[PDB]
Formats: sequence, structure tokens, C-alpha cells
Amino acid sequence: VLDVTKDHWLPYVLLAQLPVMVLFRKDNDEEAKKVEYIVRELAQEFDGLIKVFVVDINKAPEIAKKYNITTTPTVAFFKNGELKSVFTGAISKDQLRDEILKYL
Repeated sequence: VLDVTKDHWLPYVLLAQLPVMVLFRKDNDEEAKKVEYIVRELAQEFDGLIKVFVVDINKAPEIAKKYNITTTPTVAFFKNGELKSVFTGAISKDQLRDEILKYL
């Protein structure tokens, strides 16, 4: 689990050979903290089968702008360069494993 830079977008994410789950957050949010723990847990559970990253849209707004992501927290699923699925609102750890498995 770690932040990603616009710089590191393509290499770390778009080039990643594993499926990628990215959390777009603003900062100093409570709901974002809760989603961030959910995602931490999913990353460790699926450690070495997917890759999981964070986008602090305060610092890398170009990434959200690129993917037309207007709400935080947002969880995005990227596989082989393309955006495969997006989850907003209330994020269900149960649903994220459902998808993580869908693309695995």
C-alpha cells in the first residue's frame, strides 16, 4: 500500500501486470480513513495477486481529471492499462472482494 504519482501512473499502474485497485481520496476525511483501512486489509489479503495504490487528488488532480472522478472516496479497478470498474458512495469490502475475484 502506497501513494502513486502522475509520474508513476503509467509504470506502476497502467503497466502493472497484476490487477490494480486504487483509492482516490482527498485529505483529512473520516469516510476516507475508513475506506483506506478497508483497502489496506484487501491489499494485504490479496498481497501478491493485485497491486493497491492511493491517489491524493489534492496532489495528483490530473489523474482524477483523466478518469473523470469527481467524488472522494472512489475506488477504481484497472486491469492492463484500462479502467475496468469504479465504486463510489458506500464501499462494501464484500463487494470489493467480489470484484477483486471477478478480475482474478
